[PDB]
Amino acid sequence: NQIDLNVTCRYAGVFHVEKNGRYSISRTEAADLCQAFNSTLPTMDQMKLALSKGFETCRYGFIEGNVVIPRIHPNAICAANHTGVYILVTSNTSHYDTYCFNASAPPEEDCTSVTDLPNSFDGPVTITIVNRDGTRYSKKGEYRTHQEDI
Ligand SMILES: CC(=O)Nc1cccc(F)c1C(=O)O
Repeated sequence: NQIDLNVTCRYAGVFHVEKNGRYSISRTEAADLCQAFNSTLPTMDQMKLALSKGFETCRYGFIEGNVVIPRIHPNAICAANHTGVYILVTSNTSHYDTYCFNASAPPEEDCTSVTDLPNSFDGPVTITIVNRDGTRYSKKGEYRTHQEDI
């Protein structure tokens, strides 16, 4: 019973979380997952400010109200060469990665590693936070409050 959570740098408190190396998070799960990091789904304004500080990914993830990819450099295989906060318009499917916003994070680029999952609750899952530099933090618990996400 294991969950891998790959996390990024935080940019103005915003970060990306990919679960189990594939698009696998529902919108309900995403809010619960961010809550475990004492975070919330970013607003579009928080995500735009993160982008301006250097945040970009090549993965769709939830924010409040939409599924987006923040892009700085045009790349043909990331949001069809678009820049800015690219908003997913048409998709058949519901599972993506998520973005989270931690208001207590530093104001600009924070590329230190994540070393805690501070607000997960008691549970049976071994949750491992995987940083881009490979460093890991694991803890037994749960963060999913909706049974349909389990
Ligand atoms: C203060 C701070 O940087 N908090 C965090 C940001 C992102 C993810 C996290 F788990 C945390 C934390 O509080 O450990």
